Amino acid sequence: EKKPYIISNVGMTLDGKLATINNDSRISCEEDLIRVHKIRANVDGIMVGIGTVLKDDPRLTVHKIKSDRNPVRIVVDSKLRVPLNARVLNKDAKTIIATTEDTNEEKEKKIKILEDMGVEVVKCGRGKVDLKKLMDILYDKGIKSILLEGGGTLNWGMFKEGLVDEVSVYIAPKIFGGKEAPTYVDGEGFKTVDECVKLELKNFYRLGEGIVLEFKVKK
Ligand SMILES: NC(=O)c1ccc[n+]([C@@H]2O[C@H](COP(=O)([O-])OP(=O)(O)OC[C@H]3O[C@@H](n4cnc5c(N)ncnc54)[C@H](OP(=O)(O)O)[C@@H]3O)[C@@H](O)[C@H]2O)c1
Ligand SMILES: OC[C@H]1O[C@H](O[C@H]2[C@H](O)[C@@H](O)[C@H](OCCC3CCCCC3)O[C@@H]2CO)[C@H](O)[C@@H](O)[C@@H]1O
Repeated sequence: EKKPYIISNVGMTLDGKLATINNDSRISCEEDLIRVHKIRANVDGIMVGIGTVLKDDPRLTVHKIKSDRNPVRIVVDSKLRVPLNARVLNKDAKTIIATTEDTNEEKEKKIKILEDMGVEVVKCGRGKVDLKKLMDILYDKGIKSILLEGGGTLNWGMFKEGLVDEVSVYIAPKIFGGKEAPTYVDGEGFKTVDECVKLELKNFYRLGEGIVLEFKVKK
């Protein structure tokens, strides 16, 4: 054990938004979706936060590219708010819901239902999910590479703990605006430049009407 290699990918507007204030996220073009799916096809797991599941109900599977098998889907959900009918819980792939060790009668029942549906539930942390410990658990399961799709709040959590290895960002040629709109990285935020995350621009190229930037995280 140690922890998986983590790639953070996202599609954002020039002003760093992941969606409008009304959750409209038609940012990535077709070319970018193909690129993303190729990445999905090459990792052991895809990780996303409950916030994204609630707002977008994604499948998190390889569907617009030749697919053999799908990577494990991981959802960070502290209070187990994942809707019982969320697509991320369908049978297209294996799914793991990472929640906290906190408990109540209703939560335990929900866990039983999820397990009955073939969904695995991992308890890890108090108050909020302990990402570092979760990485150990996922590594022991054989998941050595994970595509982190976010969104904003989870990304903060991952970057704060320095668990991200590399970053790929697709920047769309548009501007959304909005102090309330979700950005690539939200959460608390670093107080000074000294403690912020450092990166190294490794590669970049246009894709469709936008551009892709690839960075390596300087740990
Ligand atoms: N354009 C893209 O590529 C892209 C990709 C992904 C998402 N998005 C967008 O991002 C938007 C906003 O997402 P969001 O920020 O509200 O949700 P999020 O970033 O996916 O985070 C969801 C939840 O994870 C939970 N969590 C549990 N433990 C955590 C920890 N240790 N660190 C951080 N989070 C933890 C938090 O709630 P609890 O404590 O209740 O569990 C948090 O609200 C979504 O609406 C979606 O449209 C865009
Ligand atoms: O564990 C999940 C369930 O939680 C509640 O069940 C109550 C249930 O409705 C309620 O009747 C029960 O208390 C029963 C009455 C007490 C009175 C004091 C002596 C012991 C028996 O307490 C349960 C919780 O411990 C909710 O009422 C249920 O809807 C929910 O499914």
